Amino acid sequence: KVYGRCELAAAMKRLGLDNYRGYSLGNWVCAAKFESNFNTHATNRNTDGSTDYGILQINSRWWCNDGRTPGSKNLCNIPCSALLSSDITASVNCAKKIASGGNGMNAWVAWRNRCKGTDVHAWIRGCRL
Repeated sequence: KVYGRCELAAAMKRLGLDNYRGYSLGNWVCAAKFESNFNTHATNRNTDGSTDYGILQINSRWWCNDGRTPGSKNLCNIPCSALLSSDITASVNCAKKIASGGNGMNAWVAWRNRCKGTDVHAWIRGCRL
């Protein structure tokens, strides 16, 4: 799914991902952009064998179970494929769980590198929020 800026933003809004842990929506939208160019079905494989899933490219070594990762866990208690869908609630509910752990949204290297310290409103400017 190729979500629009305002489409995706509207979704992320109703799923209460605004000020979630005191982070404005544009933070989420931007992170989705630079992490998976809004493609709810992107997957980037990694060195240790781990694979990143969905909208907010959530990794299999600790957040999901794909049953292919010769390593560790599943803190989000959800099978990876659940994250690869047009309905980003699985990814957005799991996301809430990652952001609850100290680093907050620092986990999203792409957020951090291109969105911590930017005009985030910039991404929700124009929408029917």
